[PDB]
Amino acid sequence: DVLAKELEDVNKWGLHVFRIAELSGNRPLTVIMHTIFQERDLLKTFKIPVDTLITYLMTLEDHYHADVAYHNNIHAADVVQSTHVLLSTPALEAVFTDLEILAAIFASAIHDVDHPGVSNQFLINTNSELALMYNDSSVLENHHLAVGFKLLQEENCDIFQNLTKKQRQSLRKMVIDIVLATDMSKHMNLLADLKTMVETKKVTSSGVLLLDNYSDRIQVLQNMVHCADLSNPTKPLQLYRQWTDRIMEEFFRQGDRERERGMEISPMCDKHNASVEKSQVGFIDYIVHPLWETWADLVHPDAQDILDTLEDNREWYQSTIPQA
Amino acid sequence: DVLAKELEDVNKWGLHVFRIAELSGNRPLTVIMHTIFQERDLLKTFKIPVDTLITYLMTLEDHYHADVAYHNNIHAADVVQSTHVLLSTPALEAVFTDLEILAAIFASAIHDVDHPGVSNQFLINTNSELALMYNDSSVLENHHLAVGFKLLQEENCDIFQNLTKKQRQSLRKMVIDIVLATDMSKHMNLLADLKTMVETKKVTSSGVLLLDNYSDRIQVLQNMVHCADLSNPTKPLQLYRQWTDRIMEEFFRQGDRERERGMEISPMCDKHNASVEKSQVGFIDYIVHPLWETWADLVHPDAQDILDTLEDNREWYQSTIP
Ligand SMILES: COc1ccc(C2=NO[C@@H](CC(=O)N(CCO)CCO)C2)cc1OC1CCCC1
Ligand SMILES: COc1ccc(C2=NO[C@@H](CC(=O)N(CCO)CCO)C2)cc1OC1CCCC1
Ligand SMILES: [Mg+2]
Ligand SMILES: [Mg+2]
Ligand SMILES: [Mg+2]
Ligand SMILES: [Mg+2]
Ligand SMILES: [Zn+2]
Ligand SMILES: [Zn+2]
Repeated sequence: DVLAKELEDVNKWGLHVFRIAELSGNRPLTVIMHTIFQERDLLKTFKIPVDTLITYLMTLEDHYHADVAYHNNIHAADVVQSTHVLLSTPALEAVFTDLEILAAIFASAIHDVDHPGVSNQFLINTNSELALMYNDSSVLENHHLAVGFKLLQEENCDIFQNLTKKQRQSLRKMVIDIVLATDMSKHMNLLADLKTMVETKKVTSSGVLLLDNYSDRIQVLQNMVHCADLSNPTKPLQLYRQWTDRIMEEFFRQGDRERERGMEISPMCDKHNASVEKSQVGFIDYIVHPLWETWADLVHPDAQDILDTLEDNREWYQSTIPQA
Repeated sequence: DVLAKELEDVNKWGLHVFRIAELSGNRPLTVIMHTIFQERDLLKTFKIPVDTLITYLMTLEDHYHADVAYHNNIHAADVVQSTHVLLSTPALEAVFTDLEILAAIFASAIHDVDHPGVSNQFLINTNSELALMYNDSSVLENHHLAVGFKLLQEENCDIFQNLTKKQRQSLRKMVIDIVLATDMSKHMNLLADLKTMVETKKVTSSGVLLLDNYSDRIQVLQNMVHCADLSNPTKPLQLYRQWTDRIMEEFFRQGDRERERGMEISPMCDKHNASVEKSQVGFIDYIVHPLWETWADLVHPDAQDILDTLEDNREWYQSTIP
């Protein structure tokens, strides 16, 4: 129906994921993941029973919280789909193995599962059980990973059942390395290293990147998924505006819990003293554009249009802020 | 009490900790920790109620497994006491704050709590719940921390209740930094950095280390507790012999579990093909001597006798290779 028609844009940047969410009965992660696994022939390549894949995806999607405004199953589906597009960038053609592709997409699907809608710093400062378990270090990202893997143990949920032991071990390592890289406290280090990789990058006459060790290979997949995680401001403005609404709702709810506890309210979490426009422009200026500019450098000219959208959206958000 | 007479050596390298374990009714960790907290006046400084201290220590000690041959409450007591002695080394006089001292001692006390008697790699290889929880990274060390901190929440167990909020935050951070550094996968990087500090060593007139910032202070504490953790071969030989018997018993049990599951048996875990003496010599040559020689350099000449004992103990095991 209408859903099958929308899913024809699955290989395009700016898939209307909110429409897909509505039309699928709030199963955007399941349908988009299923569509992408079919597209990349992943079920055949790894002997994944289709009923198994769907059971896992539905269980995974169930462990994203419906009452969390941003970090929910729609965000997960969005990051999966964005990673799916980035994987197909010309500069990376025939670079990654099918296992590495599977790792990147699976990592994207689980990378925020069971997110409580508050930040790592909130969990640390409120002495949460999660921060106690994980010794204040990548608290949520460690938990996403544990939950994501733990769900494979559900009945008929092991989508990796027909991988070799070696394949399982390699995939597990890559997925962990990738999801831990979505911790924003690692952003500046990831970016500094990505800049150095760009400075010294090797290609082939065909034109694709040369990555001849695990460290360079995982580094590209880490930044790729990190870019997809931070890809909202690079999307068509109608989509970006909705993401912005959701993240602010989530932040303000955290701010209200902080205010209730007599805590200092985190930056951008006070509904009474926050400029959405100023905050998006700062977010783009200091985080999203410096990253995407570097990714665009790596894969030049593949990401030119993405970078243009980002720059147009930045100019749009700053346009109503009075300036000298 | 006879216990009191043995605890007179609490400030010496080579305290007989096994004797303390027996005399105390297998509470070496509680009594040694109590003795050190009293000696360092830490109850007064941090307003720790003595009943709260004893209750936390008894609870902590109960969560070391009595059926684990090496990684049990006696090893915890040993590392606490060894750290206590290292903190008193002349080259470190007045270097650390009481909070830093408290962190090093507390970290040493909890650093192996709830150890199951198998390695990180074994937990990863067997797809344990713990390796799943911690994503195969510093699995046990993350667990030791979680448990040591969680136990503060038991009834009348919060020994840090009267620290300020910022003190609690600072101590929490240092303790995590220290216990995570006991992960042996970090040994080579830890040692390399220690060598760098030795190379750029700053001291006063009297040879007291000059540490400039948190990076300096935590690195010295991390290496100190790592040295204490690896101090068995630097102890009086009779102690060292018993530690060797215990670590082999624990390793052999892990090997038995591996053999039963058809797994490759881990290095030095096969009781059917062990060379205990030769493995101690290799352990000293490749890990323990390089570490302690570097520590000895840092605090020169404070650790000379410890290094001499290590070298003598190496020759003992050399001389007993069949
Ligand atoms: C559509 O706009 C955004 C889309 C995504 C983000 C993210 N920023 O950080 C990531 C979450 C994270 O890892 N955190 C923040 C706690 O969730 C770090 C601790 O866990 C996601 C931010 C966005 O803008 C925010 C609104 C005002 C500017 C900032
Ligand atoms: C008295 O002898 C020893 C005293 C202490 C050790 C240690 N070795 O490393 C630490 C344990 C560790 O962190 N492991 C190994 C599993 O506990 C790795 C965690 O997954 C403590 C070893 C000793 O000797 C071994 C016996 C053959 C030579 C080596
Ligand atoms: Mg996240
Ligand atoms: Mg005496
Ligand atoms: Mg340990
Ligand atoms: Mg210095
Ligand atoms: Zn995310
Ligand atoms: Zn230990």
